[PDB]
Amino acid sequence: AKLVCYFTNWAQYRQGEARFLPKDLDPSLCTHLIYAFAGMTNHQLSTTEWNDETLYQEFNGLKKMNPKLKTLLAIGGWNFGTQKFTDMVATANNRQTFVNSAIRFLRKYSFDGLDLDWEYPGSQGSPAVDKERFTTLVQDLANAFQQEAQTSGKERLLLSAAVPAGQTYVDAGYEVDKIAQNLDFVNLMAYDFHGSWEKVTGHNSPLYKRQEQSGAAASLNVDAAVQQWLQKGTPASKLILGMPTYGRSFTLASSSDTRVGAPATGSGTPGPFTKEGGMLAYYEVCSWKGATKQRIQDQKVPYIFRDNQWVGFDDVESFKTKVSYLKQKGLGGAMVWALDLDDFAGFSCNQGRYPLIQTLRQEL
Ligand SMILES: CC(=O)N[C@H]1[C@H](O[C@H]2[C@@H](O)[C@@H](NC(C)=O)[C@H](O[C@H]3[C@H](O)[C@H]4N=C(N(C)C)O[C@H]4[C@@H]3CO)O[C@@H]2CO)O[C@H](CO)[C@@H](O)[C@H]1O
Ligand SMILES: CC(=O)N[C@H]1[C@H](O[C@H]2[C@@H](O)[C@@H](NC(C)=O)[C@H](O[C@H]3[C@H](O)[C@H]4N=C(N(C)C)O[C@H]4[C@@H]3CO)O[C@@H]2CO)O[C@H](CO)[C@@H](O)[C@H]1O
Ligand SMILES: [Zn+2]
Ligand SMILES: [Zn+2]
Ligand SMILES: [Zn+2]
Repeated sequence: AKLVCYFTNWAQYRQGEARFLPKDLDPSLCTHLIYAFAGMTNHQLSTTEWNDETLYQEFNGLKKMNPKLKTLLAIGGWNFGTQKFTDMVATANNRQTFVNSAIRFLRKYSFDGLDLDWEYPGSQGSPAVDKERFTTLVQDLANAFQQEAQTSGKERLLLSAAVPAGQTYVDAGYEVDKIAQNLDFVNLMAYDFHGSWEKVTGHNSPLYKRQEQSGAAASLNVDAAVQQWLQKGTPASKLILGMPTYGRSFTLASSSDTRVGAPATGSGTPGPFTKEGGMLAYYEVCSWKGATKQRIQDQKVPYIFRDNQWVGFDDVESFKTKVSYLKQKGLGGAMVWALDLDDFAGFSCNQGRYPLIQTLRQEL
C-alpha cells in the first residue's frame, strides 16, 4: 500500500511552532512525499519560493536516510487557476517545451516524479475541450518519461495527478479510463465536500452520506467519490484515497443549534497559525479545550463546537475507519493533505508526533 503525503512550501512562513521546513519531515512516515507547489513560466516548470532550490535539495536529500522513499513535485493547486495549463496544453510546441522542462527540472533536483494538480480541466474557466487536452498532456508526459528512463538508464520518473471528488468536475474534465492507464497513481481529493461557502454546517470529509441527503447531495461523501472513479475506469490499486489533516469551520447562527446541518452565518474564526477563516489545522482543533465533541453516526466522522464556533474535522478514529474502508475496497493506499497540518512536532495534541499520519502508516 502507498501512503502519499504532501509537503507545502508556504508552511515555512507560519509563526512559532507551526513553522514547517523539510527538517520537520519524517522520511520513514510515508511511501511517497509530494512537494506542493511548483508553478509555470513560459510553459516551463518553475519555482515559487525564494528558497525552493535549497528546500528541493533538503526534501530529496531525505532519500539518503530512506532510499525506498519516492518524491514527487506537484504543479498547480487551487490558487494557481487554469489559464496557464489551458495555454500550455493547447499546442504541441508548448506541451513539448513543458514536458522537456519537467524532465530536466525533476532530474536536476533529484525528484522521482511529477504530480499534476490542475484545478480543473473543463471548469474554473477552462474550456470543455481541456478534458481531452488533459488526456493528451498525461500521455505526452508518460511517453516522455518512459523514453527518458531508457535513454538515461535512470529509474523512470513517476506521473500522478490529484483529482476532484465532485461528480460534476469529474465529468467535465476527465476521461477517467484513459488517464488512469497512463498515471502511476491517482490522488483522489476526497474532502472539501462541505464548507463555509454554504449557509449550513457540513463535514469537510464525510465517509458516507447522511440519511437526510438525496440527489446530487447524496454524492458529497468519500464513498460516492471512490465509486465514481472506480466505476469510470480507475484500477483500484491506482486509486489513492485522499484524507485531510485539516477541518472546515463555521460560525453558527446560534450556539443552541449545533447539529450537522444547523444554520451558519459564515466561516469559523481563523486559526491562530493557519490564518484562513473557514479551515483549521488538526493541531488547532486540538487546542479547543472546553469544546463538545460529537460523532456524526451516518458519516463516521467527528465535529466539535464551542459557543458559536463549529468545526468538522478528521481524527485518529476517522482515519482508522477510512483505512478500514479503503482496504475493503482494495484501494492502492491513502493520500494526505497535508504534513504541516497534522501535529507534526506533537506540540498541541499530546498524542505524539504526526498522530494522524502515523495512524495511517500503522493501519496501512
Ligand atoms: C501557494 C499559495 O497560494 N498559498 C496560499 C495558501 O493557498 C493554499 C490553501 O488555501 C490550501 N488550503 C488548505 C485547506 O490547505 C489549498 O489546499 C488545497 C490544494 O490547493 C489542493 N491540491 C491538493 N492536492 C492533494 C494536490 O489538495 C487540495 C488542497 C485542499 O483543498 O492550497 C492553496 C494553494 O493552492 O493559502 C494560505 C491561506 O489562505 C495563504 O496564506 C497562502 O499561503
Ligand atoms: C469558501 C470559498 O468560497 N472558497 C474557499 C475554497 O473553497 C473551495 C475549495 O475548498 C475547493 N477545493 C478544491 C480542492 O477544489 C472545493 O472544491 C470541492 C467542492 O466540493 C466542489 N467545488 C468545486 N469547485 C471547483 C468549486 O469542486 C468540487 C470539490 C470536491 O470535488 O470547493 C470549495 C468551495 O468553492 O477553498 C480555498 C482553500 O481552502 C479557500 O482559500 C477559499 O477560497
Ligand atoms: Zn522548528
Ligand atoms: Zn502560452
Ligand atoms: Zn454542502
